[PDB]
Amino acid sequence: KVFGRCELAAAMKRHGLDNYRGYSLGNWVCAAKFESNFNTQATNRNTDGSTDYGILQINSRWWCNDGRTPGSRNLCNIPCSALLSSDITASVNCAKKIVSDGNGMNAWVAWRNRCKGTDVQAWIRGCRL
Ligand SMILES: [Cl-]
Ligand SMILES: [Cl-]
Ligand SMILES: [Cl-]
Ligand SMILES: [Cl-]
Ligand SMILES: [Cl-]
Ligand SMILES: [Cl-]
Ligand SMILES: [Cl-]
Ligand code: NA
Repeated sequence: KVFGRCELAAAMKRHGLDNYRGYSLGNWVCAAKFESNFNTQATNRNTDGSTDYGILQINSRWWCNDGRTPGSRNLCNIPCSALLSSDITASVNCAKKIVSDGNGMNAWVAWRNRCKGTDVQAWIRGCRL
């Protein structure tokens, strides 16, 4: 599924991400824009053989099981395929564990490089939330 901007903001609020760990909804929408372009089915292979999955590009090195990332963990206790669903529940639940892990949203390098410090409220501007 490819979300629209306000459609995703709404879905993220419905699943409890707005102001989770103090990160406003525009932070989460901005991270999703630059990680996946709002596409739930996005996959990207990393140099090290891990893969990033879904709207928030969650990495198989730590968070999900894809059966092909040697020496990796599955701390969200989910198959990485669950992170590709039209329903963002699995991605949100897992993202809550990642953002609680100690470095906040810096875990998302695209959020650090493209969203952190910017006017992230623009991402929810005009949305009926
Ligand atoms: Cl957009
Ligand atoms: Cl915001
Ligand atoms: Cl594996
Ligand atoms: Cl594990
Ligand atoms: Cl699995
Ligand atoms: Cl959803
Ligand atoms: Cl923080
Ligand atoms: Na893994």
